[PDB]
Amino acid sequence: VFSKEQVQDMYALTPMQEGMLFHALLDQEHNSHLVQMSISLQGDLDVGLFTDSLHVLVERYDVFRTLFLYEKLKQPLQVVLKQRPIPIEFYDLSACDESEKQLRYTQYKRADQERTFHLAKDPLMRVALFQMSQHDYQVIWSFHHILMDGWCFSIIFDDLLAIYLSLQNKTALSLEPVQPYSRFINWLEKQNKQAALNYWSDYLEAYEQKTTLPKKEAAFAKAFQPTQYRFSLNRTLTKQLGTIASQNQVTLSTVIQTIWGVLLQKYNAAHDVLFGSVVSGRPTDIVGIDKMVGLFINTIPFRVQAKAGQTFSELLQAVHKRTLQSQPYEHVPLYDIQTQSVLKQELIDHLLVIENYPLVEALQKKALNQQIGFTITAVEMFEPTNYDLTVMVMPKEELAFRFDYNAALFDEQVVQKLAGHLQQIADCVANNSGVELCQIPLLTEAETSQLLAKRTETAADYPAATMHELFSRQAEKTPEQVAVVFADQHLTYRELDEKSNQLARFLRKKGIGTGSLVGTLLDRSLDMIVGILGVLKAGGAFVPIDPELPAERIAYMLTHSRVPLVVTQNHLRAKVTTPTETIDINTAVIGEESRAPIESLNQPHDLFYIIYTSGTTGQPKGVMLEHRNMANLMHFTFDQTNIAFHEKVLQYTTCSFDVCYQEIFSTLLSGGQLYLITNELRRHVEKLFAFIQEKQISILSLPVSFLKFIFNEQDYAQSFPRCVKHIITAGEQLVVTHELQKYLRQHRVFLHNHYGPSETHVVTTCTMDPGQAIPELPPIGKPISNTGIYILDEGLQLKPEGIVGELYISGANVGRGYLHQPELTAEKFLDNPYQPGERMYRTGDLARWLPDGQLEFLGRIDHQVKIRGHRIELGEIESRLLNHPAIKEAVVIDRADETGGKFLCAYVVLQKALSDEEMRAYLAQALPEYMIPSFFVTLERIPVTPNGKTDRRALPKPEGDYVAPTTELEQKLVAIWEQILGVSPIGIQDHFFTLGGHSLKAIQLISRIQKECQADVPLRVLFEQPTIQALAAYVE
Amino acid sequence: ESILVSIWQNVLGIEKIGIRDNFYSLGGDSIQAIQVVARLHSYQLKLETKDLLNYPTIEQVALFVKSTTRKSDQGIIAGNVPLTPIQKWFFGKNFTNTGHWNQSSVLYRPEGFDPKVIQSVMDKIIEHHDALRMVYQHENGNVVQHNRGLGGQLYDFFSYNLTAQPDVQQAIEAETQRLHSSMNLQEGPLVKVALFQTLHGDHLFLAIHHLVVDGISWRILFEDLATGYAQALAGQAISLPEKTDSFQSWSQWLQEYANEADLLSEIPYWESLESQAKNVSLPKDYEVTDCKQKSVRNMRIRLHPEETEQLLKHANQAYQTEINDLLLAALGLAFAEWSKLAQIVIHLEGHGREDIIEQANVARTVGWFTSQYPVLLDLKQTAPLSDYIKLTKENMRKIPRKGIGYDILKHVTLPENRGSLSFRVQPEVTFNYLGQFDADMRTELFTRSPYSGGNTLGADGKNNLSPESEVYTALNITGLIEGGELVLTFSYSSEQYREESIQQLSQSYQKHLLAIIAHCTEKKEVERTPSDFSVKGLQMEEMDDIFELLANRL
Ligand SMILES: *P(=O)(O)OCC(C)(C)[C@@H](O)C(=O)NCCC(=O)NCCNC(=O)Cc1ccc(C2=C3CC[C@@H](OC(=O)NCCNC(=O)CCNC(=O)[C@H](O)C(C)(C)COP(*)(=O)O)CCC[C@H]3C(C)=NN2)cc1
Repeated sequence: VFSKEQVQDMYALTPMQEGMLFHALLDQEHNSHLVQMSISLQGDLDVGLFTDSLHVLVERYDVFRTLFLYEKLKQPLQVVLKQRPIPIEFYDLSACDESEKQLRYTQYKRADQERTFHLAKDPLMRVALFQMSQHDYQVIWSFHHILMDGWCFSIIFDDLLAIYLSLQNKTALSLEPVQPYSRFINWLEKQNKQAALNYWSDYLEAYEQKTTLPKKEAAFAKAFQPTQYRFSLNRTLTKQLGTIASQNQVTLSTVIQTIWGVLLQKYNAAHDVLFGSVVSGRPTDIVGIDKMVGLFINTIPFRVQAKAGQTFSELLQAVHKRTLQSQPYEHVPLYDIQTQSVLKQELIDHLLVIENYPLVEALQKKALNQQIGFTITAVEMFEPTNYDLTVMVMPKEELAFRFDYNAALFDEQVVQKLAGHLQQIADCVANNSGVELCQIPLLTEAETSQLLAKRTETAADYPAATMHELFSRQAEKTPEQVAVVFADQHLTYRELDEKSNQLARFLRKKGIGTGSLVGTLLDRSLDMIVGILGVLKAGGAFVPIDPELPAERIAYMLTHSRVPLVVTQNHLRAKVTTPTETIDINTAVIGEESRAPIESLNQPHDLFYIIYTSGTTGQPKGVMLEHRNMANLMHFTFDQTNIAFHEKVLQYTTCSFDVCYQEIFSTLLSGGQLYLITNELRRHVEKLFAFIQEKQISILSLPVSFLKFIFNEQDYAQSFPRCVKHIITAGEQLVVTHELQKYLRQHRVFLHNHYGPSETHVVTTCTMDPGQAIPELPPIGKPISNTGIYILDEGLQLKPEGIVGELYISGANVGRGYLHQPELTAEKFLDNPYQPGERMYRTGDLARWLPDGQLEFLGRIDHQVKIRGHRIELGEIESRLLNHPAIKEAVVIDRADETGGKFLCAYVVLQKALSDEEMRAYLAQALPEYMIPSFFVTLERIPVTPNGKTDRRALPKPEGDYVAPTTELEQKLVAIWEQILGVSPIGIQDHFFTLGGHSLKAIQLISRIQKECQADVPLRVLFEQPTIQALAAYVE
Repeated sequence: ESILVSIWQNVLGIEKIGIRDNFYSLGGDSIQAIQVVARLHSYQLKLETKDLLNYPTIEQVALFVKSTTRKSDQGIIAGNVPLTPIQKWFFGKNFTNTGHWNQSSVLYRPEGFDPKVIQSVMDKIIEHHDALRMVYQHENGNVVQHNRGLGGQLYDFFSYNLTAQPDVQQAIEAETQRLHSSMNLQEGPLVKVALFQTLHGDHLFLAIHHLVVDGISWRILFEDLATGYAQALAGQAISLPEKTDSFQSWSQWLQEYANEADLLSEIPYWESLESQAKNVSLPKDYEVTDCKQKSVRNMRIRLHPEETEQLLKHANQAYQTEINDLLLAALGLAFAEWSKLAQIVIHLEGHGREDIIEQANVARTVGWFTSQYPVLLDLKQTAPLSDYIKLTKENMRKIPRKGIGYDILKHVTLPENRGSLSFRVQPEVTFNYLGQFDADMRTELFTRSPYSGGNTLGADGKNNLSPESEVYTALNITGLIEGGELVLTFSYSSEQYREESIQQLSQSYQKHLLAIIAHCTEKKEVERTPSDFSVKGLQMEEMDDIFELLANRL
């Protein structure tokens, strides 16, 4: 029975034991709150004496006679009993058959790992002895994870053996007093806890981007299936990292942690990374602490950050400084350190622990020192693995790494490549200390040559001719066919060719040499196609001077281009502002000029085409292209996809932009028929539907936004002719709705989702899904013929598949430069290191190679949203908006507050009148908290930039009830919740995380509820929802 | 010094180490740093491993090596001393005739007490204990202490033969009373030594002014005098123990502590006392405003040896009390029966030398350390005696530190720093339990004189306070053990109470203390209380909740 005499003393839990008791009560989804130590002891141990020596050990330590009382108290307590004998089970198996011994042993050990300790009842240690053979004893210890860390066992077993040597030889004891853990409590009380938390709140300041490593699947379960991948660095490398440490005057542990930082910088891409170091939170300030048994071991956020040009030595010192400065405050529990971060619970997700002294060969090290009857001959330990990855490191003659990894979430190929990259970092850093943090390569040569396979596959032997000859070599094949039609009037291929010859001859007589530029201020009309091709047979760069644009920007295009001549119709000439002659294409002299061809002096590299665009910089950019670029793209388009002689193809896009002056030649060079929309009708979707009905258009071009918009006219899309077969699209990061999937499926449409930035060439990568189910955010695609897509870091170094970086585009699909501000050519263009002598163009787009070999799209790096941990893919928010049936048209944008802090926002057009909180609640079901728009504005229509992309800079920035102090749902339940929280009155169903609450309050809450509400309610209930009504089902 | 360099040579396995070398270049690590510090301790040097890691080079780290224990000063200290709380209380109270406010004792040695030996021991004992030379100088209209060197006249010496006088006792009484009045606090000896020779041997009268001694300092002085006397009488040079931290430095540290946050955090408790003590008021038989010390009568009650021995050895165990908790719970019931007050404020003297200053060592330091703190006792809940002893026991542990902070806040701390305090609880009842009355009778080399008479060191010292000084406490209560009997002494003015009313109080004390001894010794089990468990802030209702709850868990 119990009588009050048995309790020695009682204590408040230390913060570490609060951490473990929180865990052991909340995280009961698994049973392994337990450590198991398995030891083998060859020689002849004496069973009785060893059994006695364990009881003397339990009487000696107050820790081992602690029980933890928590169920109904004001506060959890330790309670220490003067006697609490732990179970010792002895088994003799000497007579058993060898397979039966090893079976019965392994069964017992596995059952022991699965049996839980009740913190208020069971003695929190177990021992079993197995006598194998006659001289081959084994012992299994297990203790609760709340008593002490694994390392304390090296103290405990030294006490045990001293007791056993005593009890055998009959000698009295030599053991020193037990160093009291209360001494560390008084020191935790001595430290200024506010100044400590303030330090970490200063260390974690710039922590926007949360670190990750690539996980095979989302964390759908906490149930581990551990595996261990272990590897070592060679002798020559392991002595070299020690030398590097000595020369830079840092510990070797700081070399290893800096190499691991550089890895986590090249994974991801960020110059700012954080991971858990594990620290023995034993302050040197306290006496006897290396012989003190208890939970001292703690995890702290190690945080490596670099500047762009920083050399490894400079980072290595900056890390050294940071770790020496952190050393005072490392006793602060991680759950307090987490409280100061913007990320809270999510802050750390893997560990890197460096072990100069493992438990093996510190426990086993005793051997020669004592005459005890036996030699300890293995020790193995099982522990609660808390994180999906732990990197162990053991500095030895070979630096032995061991990744304790959850094989549920890491592909073994991920872990294997991780080990190869970790060695290749170490190799570079060791061969020369001064190398930068860029230009350290990750890749092994196998993956280097694999990535350099992408440039060499998809090579092509295409004929790469000058451009207008290829139209000629088509018009000769079927001249009588109708080439172009506008309004209700058309040209044949012969007429188009002859009219082009007329214009070209006349332009050449007007002095157009092929290297010159000629403007094309022309309506989207038969004369305009003749314009383009005639200027092209004059050889010139046909400048796409869009007559719809305001006169000031047109004047800029004219003047900045220094153009000698322009081809126009008459009525547009009000927009001309320059010392320039102007060819009225209707002039009678052009009708009198010869229709026959003229001798081509052109060459494939000559200056073919120019474009001006919208942009982030103020001055028009002035792109330029060469004939060889069209040659390569056109052959790819024509031979590897389809446009055909019978196809009625719209030039469905405005002349100002990249796709328009490729969809044209894509029709002529394949022999199709071009239809031109009367451009006012291009603004009238209902009339576009009518036009397509009247003209039976069979191949389509849609801007990404235009494709977001068209299929919301659900009745017109139902009324749509079934003649459609292919859609071409461009512009970044298309959103596909399930509705528009249905409308593609209805007509088995070949959606060619091309991509490509206008300066390299108009497209360079391709996706299609004619029958297969389409992703809601379609990938970029494959690289096309004779192009090298690459992903490179700021050192121009490759980086491994499945990891993000800047997209670089190379091959035949690359312009000459920019026309003016020409050193922007040096900022944007380079010679490719990986195809020496091929031109290459730096996009600022973030992109990734996928497992299937497609490229994947992450948006422009200057636009990179990184809100509160998350590299949020904005298209998902738009997807959940546009898939909501009550929404027609909606847009999500990055906006900044009055401090400059970023916040998500949405602009919405509805199907019907409703309370907007309904669609906010729909997103609150469909989206995590970090990616629902912070606020919403509702509108009649969303305008666009004339390229069709929404004018986010023009759209106006937004601007701009549940309390329950006297309106209880159930009086007792809410009043108790208020009395527990204490800091404020509480709302009708107020949220504990919006209130910023913490785990210690949560345990005090549940333990109050257990007596004050009498609800036998799982603590998991409070971590599912803080909504107070949940208790009503439990109290009834 | 180069000890540290040789310890790097050992722990970093390296010869010919350069004088400038860097710990991390030498191949060091935190595992070597802890071993370096664990090595220096064998030379009695302490170094922080944190400092070794931050300053990785020989000389930078050597500038922060410290000795593993502080050496207290060996010199003849001198100069100014700040008035400590009880000294400033003494000069504040402004007694008539303040110079004659002494403590004294008379020693005896049957085989004689040779004059020149004791003079040489006095020369040493006064040179070594750097407080017995104080001078109080009344400069600028305050009082300022000055502690002075070997300026001569360290003590005042006299020798007399009484063997020729038919009444030895009256002769020594008359001359010791004559010595007491000669104290000058200004520029004169505070120590008066007189040697009386008698037919059965020699006696030593010591008188020392109360501003520089207390009970513990008398235990120090007697054992250092006995050691010096033995040394000189055998013949060797006098070697007294090592001087702990001198009273000057204690005063300076107490000035510097008196304004720290640690002390000021006691203000909510002493506020919670004073605000609750305000109206508590002892009845009197006669209203008289002040009385001179000659009006102090006293009377005594004695426990028999068997009941005393039950008290000292057995009766504590039933509640893990200290002796004081039982003597106070009896005083509580005695006031409850005699006055029928509901609440009473009793002033307790503490021994004063608490670990208030972390570096400070004071066990060998001579001076007036006594602290005064009030204790409010409940008399309301007196009915179930088992629960009244637990209440009284708990009060003594609830009191911050051991009350040393109260007098510092009253007399030393800066007057804007101390907030709500309104120090208006004057002494009315004062209590002090002396232990064995054996500060004197604890070495065979001499013994307490039979002739001590009115010159004793305790409460029954008639002579050491001026007859014309004022009675600063209405009732003064002291216990001591003599001959194994506990003797409780009640000192009171015969102008404020009549003898039959204090005889009531002292008999009503005796019955209630014998009740508490019987109760706590007949009770077979032990009942601990919340102050026994390391839970900071445990309460009775909660402690019995947890002891029900463990009985339901197990
Ligand atoms: P609310 O927010 O919900 O509340 C939060 C909680 C409580 C609910 C919960 O989420 C929470 O945060 N806490 C509990 C769960 C949790 O997430 N853990 C955080 C709490 N702290 C931890 O316990 C973290 C932790 C758990 C488990 C491991 C594992 C280890 C152990 C690591 C490693 O330890 C060692 O023994 N070796 C360390 C290195 N050697 C040392 O001894 C220290 C180094 N320095 C020293 O001082 C040395 O001692 C020397 C030799 C004296 C000198 O060295 P010099 O200074 O360099 C061993 C490896 C085993 C690990 C594995 C694989 N499993 N777990 C780690 C951390």
